[PDB]
Amino acid sequence: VDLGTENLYFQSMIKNIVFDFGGVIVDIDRDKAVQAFIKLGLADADTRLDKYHQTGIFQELEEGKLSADEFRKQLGDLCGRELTMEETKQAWLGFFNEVDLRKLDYILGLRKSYHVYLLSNTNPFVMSWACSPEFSSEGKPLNDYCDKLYLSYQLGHTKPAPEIFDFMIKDSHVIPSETLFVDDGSSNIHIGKELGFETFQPENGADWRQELTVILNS
Ligand code: NA
Repeated sequence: VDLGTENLYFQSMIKNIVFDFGGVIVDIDRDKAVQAFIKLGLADADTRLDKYHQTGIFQELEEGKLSADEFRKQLGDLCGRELTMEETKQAWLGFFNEVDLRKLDYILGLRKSYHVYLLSNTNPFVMSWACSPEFSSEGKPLNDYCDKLYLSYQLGHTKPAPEIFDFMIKDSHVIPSETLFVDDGSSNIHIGKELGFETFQPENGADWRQELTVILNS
C-alpha cells in the first residue's frame, strides 16, 4: 500500500501523538553503541549501555544531573584518558542509524491533523545533532517535526519514571485517553498505559507507518 500522506485518512478520538526518539523515529543499534564506546576506552561498555534506560553516569547525564562536560570528565576517568567533547559526541551517535526519511515525511503529514510531541530519554550530545540541520539530508531539525520536545535531561527524570510523563501531561494539557504514545520500550509503554494513554509499541528498526495509520483510524 501507499503510505504517502495525501493517500491517507484519519478519523478517531485521538487528538495528540507522543513519539519517542531512539527506537521509533531513528533506529537504535546497541551493539554499534557498545563498539563506539569501547573505541574510547570503555572496555566494559557491553555491561554498561542499555537500549531503554541508562544507569550510572549515563543515567545522570540523561537526567541532567551531570552536564555534558561533567559526563565527559567522568567517562574519561573510567577510560583512563581525557576525552574531547567531539569524540564523546561521536560515541553517543554510535547508538543511531541514519534516519529513515519515510518516517520523517509521515510525521510531517501527521501535523496537519494532530498535535505531535516528543518524549524521550536523551542528552545534549545526541540533541546537538538531532536539533540541527544536520539531523538528516532534508536539512530540518527534529524541532520541525513536533509542537514541543520533552527531553529527559531538561526535566530531571528518565522514562519510565512517572514524573516525566506527569510533567509532559501538565505542560501540554493533553488528555491521556485522546493521546497515542509511541515507544519501543515495554516498561515505558506500561507506565503510559497506567496513566491513561493509548499506546503503540513498534519494533525498533521496523517501518511502523502502515500500523500507525491503522491504529489512528481505530
Ligand atoms: Na526508545
